[PDB]
Amino acid sequence: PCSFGGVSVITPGTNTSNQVAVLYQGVNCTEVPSNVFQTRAGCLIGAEHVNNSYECDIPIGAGICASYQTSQSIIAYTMSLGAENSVAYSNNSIAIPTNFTISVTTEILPVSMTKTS
Amino acid sequence: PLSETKCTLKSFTVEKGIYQTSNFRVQPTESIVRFPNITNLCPFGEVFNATRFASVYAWNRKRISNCVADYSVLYNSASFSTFKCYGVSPTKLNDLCFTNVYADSFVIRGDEVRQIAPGQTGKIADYNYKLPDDFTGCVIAWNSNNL
Amino acid sequence: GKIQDSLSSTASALGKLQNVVNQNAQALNTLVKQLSSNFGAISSVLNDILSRLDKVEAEVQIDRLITGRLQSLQTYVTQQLIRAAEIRASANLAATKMSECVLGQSKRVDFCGKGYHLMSFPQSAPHGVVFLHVTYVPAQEKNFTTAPAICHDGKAHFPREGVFVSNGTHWFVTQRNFYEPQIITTDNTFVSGNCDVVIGIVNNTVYDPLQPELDSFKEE
Amino acid sequence: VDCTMYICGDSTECSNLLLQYGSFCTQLNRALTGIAVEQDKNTQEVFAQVKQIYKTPPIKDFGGFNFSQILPDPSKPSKRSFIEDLLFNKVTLADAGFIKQDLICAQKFNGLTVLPPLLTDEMIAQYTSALLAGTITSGWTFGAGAALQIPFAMQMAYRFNGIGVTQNVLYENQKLIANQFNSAIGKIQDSLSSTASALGKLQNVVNQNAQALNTLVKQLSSNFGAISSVLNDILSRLDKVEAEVQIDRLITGRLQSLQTYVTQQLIRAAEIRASANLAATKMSECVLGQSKRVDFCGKGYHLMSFPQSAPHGVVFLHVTYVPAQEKNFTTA
Ligand SMILES: *[C@@H]1O[C@H](CO)[C@@H](O[C@@H]2O[C@H](CO)[C@@H](O)[C@H](O)[C@H]2NC(C)=O)[C@H](O)[C@H]1NC(C)=O
Ligand SMILES: *[C@@H]1O[C@H](CO)[C@@H](O[C@@H]2O[C@H](CO)[C@@H](O)[C@H](O)[C@H]2NC(C)=O)[C@H](O)[C@H]1NC(C)=O
Ligand SMILES: *[C@@H]1O[C@H](CO)[C@@H](O[C@@H]2O[C@H](CO)[C@@H](O)[C@H](O)[C@H]2NC(C)=O)[C@H](O)[C@H]1NC(C)=O
Ligand SMILES: *[C@@H]1O[C@H](CO)[C@@H](O[C@@H]2O[C@H](CO)[C@@H](O)[C@H](O)[C@H]2NC(C)=O)[C@H](O)[C@H]1NC(C)=O
Ligand SMILES: *[C@@H]1O[C@H](CO)[C@@H](O[C@@H]2O[C@H](CO)[C@@H](O)[C@H](O)[C@H]2NC(C)=O)[C@H](O)[C@H]1NC(C)=O
Ligand SMILES: *[C@@H]1O[C@H](CO)[C@@H](O)[C@H](O)[C@H]1NC(C)=O
Ligand SMILES: *[C@@H]1O[C@H](CO)[C@@H](O)[C@H](O)[C@H]1NC(C)=O
Ligand SMILES: *[C@@H]1O[C@H](CO)[C@@H](O)[C@H](O)[C@H]1NC(C)=O
Ligand SMILES: *[C@@H]1O[C@H](CO)[C@@H](O)[C@H](O)[C@H]1NC(C)=O
Ligand SMILES: *[C@@H]1O[C@H](CO)[C@@H](O)[C@H](O)[C@H]1NC(C)=O
Ligand SMILES: *[C@@H]1O[C@H](CO)[C@@H](O)[C@H](O)[C@H]1NC(C)=O
Repeated sequence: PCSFGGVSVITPGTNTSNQVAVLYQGVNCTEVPSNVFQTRAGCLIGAEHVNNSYECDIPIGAGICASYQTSQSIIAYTMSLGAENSVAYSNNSIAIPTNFTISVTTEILPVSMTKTS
Repeated sequence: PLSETKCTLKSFTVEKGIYQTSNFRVQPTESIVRFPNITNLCPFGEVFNATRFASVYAWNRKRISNCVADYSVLYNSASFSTFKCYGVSPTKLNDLCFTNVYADSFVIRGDEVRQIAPGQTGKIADYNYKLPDDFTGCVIAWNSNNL
Repeated sequence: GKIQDSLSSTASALGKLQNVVNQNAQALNTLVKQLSSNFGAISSVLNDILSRLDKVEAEVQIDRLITGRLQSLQTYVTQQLIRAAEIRASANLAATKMSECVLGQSKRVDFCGKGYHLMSFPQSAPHGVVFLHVTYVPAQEKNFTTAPAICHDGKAHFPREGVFVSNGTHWFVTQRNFYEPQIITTDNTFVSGNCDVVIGIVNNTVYDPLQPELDSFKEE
Repeated sequence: VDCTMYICGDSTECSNLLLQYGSFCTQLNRALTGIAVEQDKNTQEVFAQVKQIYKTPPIKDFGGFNFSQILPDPSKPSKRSFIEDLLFNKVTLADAGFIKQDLICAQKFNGLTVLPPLLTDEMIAQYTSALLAGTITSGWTFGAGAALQIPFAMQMAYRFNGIGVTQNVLYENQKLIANQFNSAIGKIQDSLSSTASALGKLQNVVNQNAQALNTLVKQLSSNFGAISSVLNDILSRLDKVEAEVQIDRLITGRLQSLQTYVTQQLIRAAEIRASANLAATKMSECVLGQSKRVDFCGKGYHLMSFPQSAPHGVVFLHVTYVPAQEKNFTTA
């Protein structure tokens, strides 16, 4: 059967911009034909691929995430896992906190849904 | 695509994220037809217009194979008082290709032609000629009081 | 105060709630939308079918309509049961958090907020509950040198509570989660075994509070 | 799943009749997309516990304990560890959805496609390595706040103090204690190399993901009462007025099959959500700290735990203290 697959639209809120990207899922996109990027989740058209890494904003798949950034456009990148940090381990060294901060965090949980008959 | 996502969400304003839309599939470029390259026309003439036909107790059965049919020639003829196909559309016969064709020829009285439908019951349908319940094919009946 | 500005600034923080309520509407929406569906009959409106046709064919059409609308009801009620099960699980977890993080203190890490749990405050919300988890977080850390034990008079000393630390010249006992150096004293430590077995032991004096009182009385 | 393609794809006289059933196809697609998003949510919740990726120091002076069997191996192209690699070999994955160009192909061709997980195995292994490094170099501190580095001996000392045994016992027997641990990890390596049933709870998941798909394809061969179970046959043989009668029966049958499949998927997704929440709780409490809950982090007095990844699953190595040789005494 002819090549087929789902198509997804990557977009920021229309209240911010009108530019969109198109992700043909599971398609080796040599068949689709400067912004063509062959992901591991198909092919992405309409976004610029950069080597810089950020936190994932818009999930694309297979380690690729999109974002809207400056000149403004949609950028696809390999999502950064977090800040790099090497712990200064040694067999006779210790760290002790000399100061503290009391932080409040909000945790929100649904308790019930609307009764219906 | 953006207006198409506006259509999919039934909203003028769309939030940030991914949105699955109507899938893409590449359309066929053209059409290829392949049939066996036999050429001889099938002798339906002696099948359907015999001088004489067999009786129901010994209903005649002619095998049809290795020939090019043309059911449109029959279907356009008005001599067919009754013509009913129970497993295929009569018009579509030109576009369908068969492994074989059994022509079962016999003669009855006028009232027993309802008995010849598949799944029917009656003296003819019970004691001399019964069609299968899952019968596929066509039934042809025509008056011969002048022949 | 930072919460007050945060809830006044962002609207996505309450997503887990709206995702519930929206669905409660959305499923209802499609449960109405299936009424416009014909399901194969000649008309999707009941009064139309009734007016046009007589009983024997109206029955054929109304059976198809009934089958379609009954299947829609089956799908809707199964969706409702699954969502109700998820909400039951969420409500049981929330009740556990109310019973343990509010009416008491929890030793479970990260269960009542990211950090060392101090307390929590409950608040209501439309079809939901919001916990303000107040938690202690160590902030400014410093390096120190540590030994597993101290060898004073041929015997090993271990902290009753805390860690032996040194800034480079002197040794002290500090609690684990806040820096508060204190002189190595017999009250602060206990003795078990000699110094040959412990790997990495470091020589230092161990103060004995009875000795200066005894010496002062001797001078008296 | 593409509802149109699955039911009777590549037919326009399909879409015309299928529109009569309303938004069932759209609802099914919405449910499947929700399940797909919930999978990513589960992975993010369980593995992305730390916002900072820690790395093990080049020096391995851990007081005699040997974590080489669970630390990452740079030789392998992936930073996957040794036991993690064993885990990846025990489970026989199917239809990973990495570029299709067989059962997997037969499932795919009928509109039944598999999206890839966002966090590929490499980022999962990186998360596991980060958590392991935090556990082995910072005690439980990194869970509560910043990374507070600490030598491993006094980390075990405070785990002993937590289990009600004085830390001195550790230091008077550390050489033996590590000798036990380095031995006990080895027993796992042989065990996972010997038995294949230990990972049943995982394969039972993956197998079902295939099996339901299998029967979801098998229903295509079903006729559901028509004269033929193939769409192109029906189309070729019959004219519009009777082809509509047959295609309505076929559509009803295939739509009911889709309803059953999507309900099964929703129930399995709910079970997986519960399992993933429990696993995230075990990651937050047994790894990033110490637990006073009996039997929650291993049979015995809990000392610590080490996380490891596995295909569509997580494996906790629960290290626990167990009293061994008892003696009688008289008490007042
Ligand atoms: C612990 O941190 C707090 C947080 O700043 C310190 O308090 C600040 O002290 C400075 C310098 O005098 C002031 O300018 C700020 O207004 C204080 N801020 C707050 C939030 O109180 C505190 O001094 C630190 N403790 C130690 C021992 O250094
Ligand atoms: C058998 O004889 C019938 C007589 O009805 C043939 O039908 C006629 O065909 C001629 C030319 O082929 C037409 O001019 C007539 O209009 C036809 N008759 C009617 C009433 O349709 C028929 O062709 C022969 N059958 C076969 C199978 O050869
Ligand atoms: C480590 O801490 C000790 C204790 O505070 C320091 O020793 C003090 O030094 C000051 C300043 O000269 C004196 O007034 C005290 O009498 C000392 N106290 C003690 C207990 O000895 C020591 O200087 C610190 N070392 C470093 C390198 O900072
Ligand atoms: C801690 O004190 C002990 C005892 O004073 C030291 O051990 C002595 O080391 C010297 C010099 O090599 C020897 O001559 C002695 O036989 C040792 N005596 C004992 C009792 O073992 C030890 O070296 C000191 N440790 C540190 C780090 O200064
Ligand atoms: C930690 O364990 C590893 C693996 O068991 C040890 O490395 C082995 O060392 C031996 C003896 O020289 C060799 O024969 C092997 O080829 C090594 N295997 C591997 C996988 O490297 C290592 O020595 C142990 N470290 C400690 C401190 O005990
Ligand atoms: C659209 O964006 C503007 C500027 O960022 C903001 O003020 C406004 O509230 C936004 N509207 C919606 C509906 O999000
Ligand atoms: C697509 O197919 C071509 C030809 O086989 C191959 O060179 C290329 O690597 C493929 N790309 C992907 C993303 O699979
Ligand atoms: C990323 O790095 C590769 C290899 O250095 C290079 O070929 C590519 O052009 C780079 N991409 C960008 C956007 O700089
Ligand atoms: C502790 O020492 C390490 C290594 O020298 C250094 O990277 C770190 O900044 C130090 N931390 C403090 C609080 O002095
Ligand atoms: C710590 O490491 C140093 C350097 O390898 C070594 O000389 C020292 O003996 C070690 N201390 C302990 C207690 O293992
Ligand atoms: C303790 O005493 C009981 C009863 O005499 C005996 O069965 C048991 O073996 C004894 N255990 C030990 C460790 O001596």
